[PDB]
Amino acid sequence: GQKVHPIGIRLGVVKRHNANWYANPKQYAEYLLKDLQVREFLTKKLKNAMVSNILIERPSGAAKVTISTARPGIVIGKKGEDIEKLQRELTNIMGVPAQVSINEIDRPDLDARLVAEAIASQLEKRVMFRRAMKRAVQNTMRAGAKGIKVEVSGRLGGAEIARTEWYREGRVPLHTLRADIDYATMRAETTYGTIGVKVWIFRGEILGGMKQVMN
Amino acid sequence: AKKGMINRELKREKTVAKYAAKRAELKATIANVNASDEERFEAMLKLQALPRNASPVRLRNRCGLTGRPHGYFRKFGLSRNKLRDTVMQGDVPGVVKASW
Amino acid sequence: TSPHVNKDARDQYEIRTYKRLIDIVQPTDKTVDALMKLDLAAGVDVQIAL
Amino acid sequence: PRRRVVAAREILPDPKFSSQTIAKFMNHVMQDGKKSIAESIVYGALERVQEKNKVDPVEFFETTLEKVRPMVEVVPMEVRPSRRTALAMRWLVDAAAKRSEKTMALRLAGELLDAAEGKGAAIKKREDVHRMAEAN
RNA sequence: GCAAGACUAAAACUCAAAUGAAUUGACGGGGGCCCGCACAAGCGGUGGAGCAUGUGGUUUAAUUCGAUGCAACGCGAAGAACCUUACCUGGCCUUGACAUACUAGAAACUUUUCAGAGAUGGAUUGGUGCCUUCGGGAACCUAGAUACAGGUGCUGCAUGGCUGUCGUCAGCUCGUGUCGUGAGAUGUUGGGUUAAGUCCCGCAACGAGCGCAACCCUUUUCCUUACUUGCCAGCAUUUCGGAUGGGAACUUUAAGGAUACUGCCAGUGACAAACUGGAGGAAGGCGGGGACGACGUCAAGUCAUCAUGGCCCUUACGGCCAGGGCUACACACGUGCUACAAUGGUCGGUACAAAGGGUUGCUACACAGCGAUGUGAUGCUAAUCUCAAAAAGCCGAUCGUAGUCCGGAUUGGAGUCUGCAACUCGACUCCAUGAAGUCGGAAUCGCUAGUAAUCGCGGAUCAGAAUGCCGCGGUGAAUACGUUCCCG
Repeated sequence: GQKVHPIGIRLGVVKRHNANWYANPKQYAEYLLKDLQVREFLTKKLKNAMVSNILIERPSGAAKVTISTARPGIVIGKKGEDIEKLQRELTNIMGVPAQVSINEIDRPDLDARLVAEAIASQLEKRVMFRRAMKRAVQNTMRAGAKGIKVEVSGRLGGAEIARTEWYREGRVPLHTLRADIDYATMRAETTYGTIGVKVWIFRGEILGGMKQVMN
Repeated sequence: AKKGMINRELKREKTVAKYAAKRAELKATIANVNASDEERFEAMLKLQALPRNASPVRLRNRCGLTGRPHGYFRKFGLSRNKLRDTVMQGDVPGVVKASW
Repeated sequence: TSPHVNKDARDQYEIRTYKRLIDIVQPTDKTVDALMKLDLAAGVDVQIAL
Repeated sequence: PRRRVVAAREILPDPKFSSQTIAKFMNHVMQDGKKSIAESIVYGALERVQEKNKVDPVEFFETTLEKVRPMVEVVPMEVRPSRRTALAMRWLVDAAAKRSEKTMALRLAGELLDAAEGKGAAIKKREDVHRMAEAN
């Protein structure tokens, strides 16, 4: 049947929210809409910079956007021009002064979003999907995850009838609420339509609960 | 929704915002007990002579992302589809699955 | 949850608002300036009344 | 069920007479959770029978219950004791419902007294069960 | 050969197969074992009446579109008078209401009117702004040009994403070693047991993953911290109201902890897994409820949330407006509400909740009105003020089995409020009227305990508009011998 969102089911159990601010009921809607616009704009702009996570905070009448990226040099720019331009556009969009911060990912193969992006890029570049899936799974397992599952759905190879193919090595305990499972979904736009890609990565069980996680 | 419908909503919002002040002035003048019956009567006639789009009752809440006119949820400003997607992604602060 | 027609297929969400009250009595001079020197953490809103 | 044996639900004794039989009769009389009305109905009849013959309300009720108690259902087989009492109370409330009087309590007392002499629709239905048991 | 027929016995023509044995599935109106409100035992319903609501049909200018056995029919729609709106009639526009790219000119904006149903069109005022290496630039508007925009148009049988269903069913797999020429088998079977491939034994098998369970939320007992806006045991003052000094005991509020584990005893089963009984304990064998839905099936549903391949329209299948329609009505079906009364109706007096909402809002109190409501005024950004009256309940009076002092449909006449506007087509109040209905055939539905039944209260959507939906508490039952048949 249908499965619950792995991050949604753990948002209060072992996972942290992607937005951390308080607002009164009158201002909640405006804050949320501006946050969504910021996320969409950043996703469009940083397509080729290997960006997985964006965290938005509103400490006191200002904004702080933390970008988790595997290409810190590209994101920062040659001399810091890109970050100050980004601050200008974000302040313009958000109506308050904004501070951009960079968090560098040191193990890109353990990030669910980057793997899905790479697989989708290969599918758009029309490599065979089974080779792409096996290569990505082997690369992640060598990188050191305890389990990874990759699924592709659609008109695979250009066939007139769509189908779904998946591949898994290791352990993926989806029903364990305390398991650390990264999840990602992506689209490949080919001449024959859309192909959907889903990636699950398991990185061990978190102990101590949300008290340990320090919400 | 369609671009025409979204632009219609935008135009109605602009008209309401433009005519907000005079409508309140006329309504207060109508409610004024000290004012003459004639003052209230021409106030009512002017209110009826105001443009139709100036009335707030013709505004319909639409999703801020797609423009859907059903299932609005005033608190978030999004319809149910986008609310489900964004909440399950984790971009709404404080919202979790509810059990009791 | 379904895009077209399943009335019994719904997700139930909740949001909670927590409140705390703190009283300071016999305030020293350093107390106040310390309170504005104190940092503001995201996700917590503070109101001070004198 | 299919696999398990579910225990019978023990009912508390009546707080006024300490009589599980009276409590069960009250539960049979009661409709949609209105316990106070049923308590009033039963207690009024118990006081009425006491005045119209000076007998103990509990003993007079047990004797009438044993009089209106059947012995067999329907294939003949021996009805277990709990079902005997459960069936007797149903007959005694159903037949009492159909008399003509001002209150349910007075009707209940009247037909309790009537059944104490063996005159009543409940005893007639008991004789009907006797006849159709002789049939089998 | 009496006959029926027997025996001997071809070819033309046509196809690329026809066959045997065994393997894995699937199915059987084949057989065993097992489970489930499946039946049985009970308590209430539907099918009968009036009304609400959705669908089919019919009608219409239009009655917009989708959902169709269980798994469509109070479904998308968490709320159609205009708007929404996608449909009809009529009136209008054409690089367009919206984007990018090019060329020129203007601040943008603002006042007053006129014609018109409006969209629109024509006159009419003020202002003419911000940076500047200041030769122009920043928004913003107007004029021209073409690449184009735009499409709730078609294809869910080209797709992504999302969802229903079997079904909270208990299964689904992989690596070494053995048997088989082989596909394959074994393990995963057999004996007990369990809510469960849950656990224990034997056994050419020896080992692992996803499923079950646990980790998450809530409720039941106790401890620590915290003492206001919440609390009041002891003291004091009281207008007898925690009202006031005051107290930190209790209730509560809400964070962190402790506890339950067959732990102890007895009997059984194998002597194991377990199972039955007893003490203590708030709670005893899974204490109660929620979320979480394996490998897969249905070319299941959605191109009308959105995105997307392909096809189609371009003075129209695009865009703007006023009025109408989605609310029709000889009929049929589904889901509900209210009743047919005395375990009740009406009148007077008097008790006991939980959860949730409130600044474009909720309103104490006073006055006016029979009333819905109106006016003045007070507190509240809320454990502080308010919605707010809980209702069934208890005591007293009356009605006496009648189509009634039951029932409350329909219609006539007056009104209030929201809104630019209640004719089509709103909700509520008052006076008058007082329909069917006497417990409902064949058949069929829900429920195993704080459950069914019954009583009230709140919210989302929302100017106004719930008998629907999602929640909250009050009172509080009956029956389970068992698997012989019905369904899965």
